[PDB]
Amino acid sequence: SEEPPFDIRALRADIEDMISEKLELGPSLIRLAWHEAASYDCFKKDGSPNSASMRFKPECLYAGNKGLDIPRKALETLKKKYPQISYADLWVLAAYVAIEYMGGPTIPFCWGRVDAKDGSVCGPDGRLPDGSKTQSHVREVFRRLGFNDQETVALIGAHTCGECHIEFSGYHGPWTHRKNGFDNSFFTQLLDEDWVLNPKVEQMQLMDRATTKLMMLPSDVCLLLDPSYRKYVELYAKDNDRFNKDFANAFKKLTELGTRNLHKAPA
Amino acid sequence: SEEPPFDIRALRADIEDMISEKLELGPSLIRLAWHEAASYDCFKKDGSPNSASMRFKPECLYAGNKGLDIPRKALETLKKKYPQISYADLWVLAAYVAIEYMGGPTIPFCWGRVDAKDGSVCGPDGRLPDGSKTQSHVREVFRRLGFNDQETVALIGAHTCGECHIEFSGYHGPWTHRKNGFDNSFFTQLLDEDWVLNPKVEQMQLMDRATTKLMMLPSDVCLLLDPSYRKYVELYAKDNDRFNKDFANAFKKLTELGTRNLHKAPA
Ligand code: HEM
Ligand code: HEM
Ligand SMILES: [Ca+2]
Ligand SMILES: [Ca+2]
Ligand SMILES: [K+]
Ligand SMILES: [K+]
Repeated sequence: SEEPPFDIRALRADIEDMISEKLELGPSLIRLAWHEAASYDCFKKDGSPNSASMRFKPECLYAGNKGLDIPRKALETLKKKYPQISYADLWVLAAYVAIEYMGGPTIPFCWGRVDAKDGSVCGPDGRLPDGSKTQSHVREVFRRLGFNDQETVALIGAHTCGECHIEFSGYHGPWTHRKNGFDNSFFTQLLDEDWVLNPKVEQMQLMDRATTKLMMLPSDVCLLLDPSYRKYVELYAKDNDRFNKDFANAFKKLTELGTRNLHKAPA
Repeated sequence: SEEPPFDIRALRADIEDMISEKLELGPSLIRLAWHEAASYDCFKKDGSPNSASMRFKPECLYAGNKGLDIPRKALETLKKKYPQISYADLWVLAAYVAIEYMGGPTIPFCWGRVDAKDGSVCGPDGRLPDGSKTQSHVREVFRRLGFNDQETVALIGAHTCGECHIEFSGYHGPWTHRKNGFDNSFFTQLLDEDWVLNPKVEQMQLMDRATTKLMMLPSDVCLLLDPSYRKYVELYAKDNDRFNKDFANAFKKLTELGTRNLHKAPA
C-alpha cells in the first residue's frame, strides 16, 4: 500500500540472515514482540503497547522480561543499518519474519509505530502472565488485553516454538519435539500425552510420560482443564490450517494494540 | 499439672463422641486449629494466633477459611456444655483429640488461651498458604510462622487426613487412600506414585497414575521438588514413628504460637 521510509525488502532479508545464523533467535523474537504488546490494558487504554518501551527501565527489568535483552540487542544491529525503522516496527516485523521462517503464517505487516522515547510511559509491573498460574489468571490477563478465549488459545500456541531457560524463567526445556518449527504441535501434545510431574526441575512443570522430553507449564495445561479453552485446543489439534489462520489474525491484533496511523506494507 | 476450670476428661469424651458420629469432622477440626494459628507473623509478632479470632469478621470470610464454619459450629455445642473453656483452647483441644482419634500422636495439651473478643485483633488476609503455589510460597509462609523445613514438612503431612471440597477450595477429593486415618501415607504416596495431571478437575491438581483416586496439590508436590523438603519427605516416608513424634512437636508449637501463661493439663 504505502512504501515505508526503510528498505523493507532488504531489512526482511537481513532479519532472515540473522535468524539463519542463530536459529534460537526466532522464538525469542516472537517472545519479544509479544511482551512489548502484553503491557496493554484495554479498559484503561494504557501500558504503551507496541512502542518498544521495553528498551527502558523499569520495564526492561520486570521479571517476566528476563532474557529479552538478547533479541533486543540482536535487533540493535539492524536498527543501525536501517535507522528509519522504529524499534517498535522492527520488533514486530522481526517477529513476523520469525513466524514465517519457522513455517507459520505470513502475517500482513503494517508499519508506522512510534517509539517510546523514555521509560515514563512504561506500564506497571504485574501485567505479564505467570506460567505457574492457571486459567483464572490466564483469562484475566487476556481479557485485559482484549482477547476472547479463541484468540487466547491460538496465541499460546506460539509455545510450539522455542524453549524455557532456567536463567530467565526458572523453567527448563522445549515444549515440543521440534522447537524451531511452527505448527499445531503444542495442541496435539497437550491432548495426546500423559502429563506427569517432572521431579528434576525445581519449578513445577510437567513432562510427557512417553519420552520425558516434552514439557508443559501449569499455564499451558490449564487450557486442557478449562472447558472453554479445551474446545479450542481440540479445534487446533485437528486443523493446522485453522490454527495458522487464527494465530495470524490474533498475532496481528496483538501487535497492533494501542496503535494508530499505521500503513499497509508492500508485500 | 494444673486442673483446668472445665471438666477436661468429660469434654474429651464428648469431643470423641462428636467425632464418632461424623468422622469427617476429625480432619476439619485439625484444619480449624491450624488456620487459627496460621495468621501469625513471628517477625511482627501479630496476627493473634490461637485466640479463636476466626469467629469474627473479617477473618471468618477469608477465602482460605471457607468451610471452617462447620467445625466451629460443631464445637459451639460443646462450648455451651463446657462454658469455662475458651474457644481458643477448645479448638486446640479438639484438634489434639482428633489427631489421636485417627491414630496419630497424643500431644500434651496446655490450657489457658484467652479468646479474641472482637474482629479488630484479626490479622490481615493473605497469610494463609495457597495450594496452587509451590515451595517459594510455602517456605515464605512457614518461615513467617517461625518453622524450619523439617517442621514444615511434618506439618503438611496432616494431609494424610481429610479431603478437599469443591465448595471450599475448588479442589476435590482425599489425598490418601484412608482419609480418616493418620499416618505417614502422604509421604509414601508422594514418593511412590506417578503424579499425573487430573484432567477432570478445573483447579489443577494431580492424581496417581495407578488408581487416579489419590490426589496432590501443587503445594504438596513442591515438597518433592525442593531439595531440602524432599529429604524430610524421604525421612517420614521411611519412619512413621519419627513422623508421629515430629508432627506432635510441630503441631504443639503451632498451637502455642503467640500464647502466654499456659498450664499443663492433667493427662
Ligand atoms: C498464559 C500465557 C503465557 C505464559 C504464562 C507464558 C510463559 C512463558 C515462559 C515462562 C517462557 C520461558 C521464557 C524463558 O525461560 O526463556 C515463555 C517463552 C516463550 N513464549 Fe510464552 N507465555 C505465554 C504466552 C505467550 C504468547 C501469547 C506468546 C506469543 C504469541 C508467547 C511466546 C513465547 C515464545 C515464542 C517463547 C520461547 C522463547 C525462546 O525460545 O527464547 N508466549 N513463555
Ligand atoms: C502449604 C501448606 C498448606 C496448604 C497449601 C494447604 C491447603 C489445603 C487445602 C486447599 C485444603 C482443602 C480445604 C477444603 O477444600 O476443604 C486443605 C485441607 C486440609 N488441611 Fe491443609 N494446607 C496446608 C497446610 C496444612 C497444615 C500445616 C495442616 C495441619 C497441620 C493442614 C491440615 C489440613 C487438613 C486436616 C485438611 C482436611 C480438611 C477436611 O477434611 O475437612 N494443612 N489444606
Ligand atoms: Ca510494552
Ligand atoms: Ca488467627
Ligand atoms: K514446534
Ligand atoms: K490417611
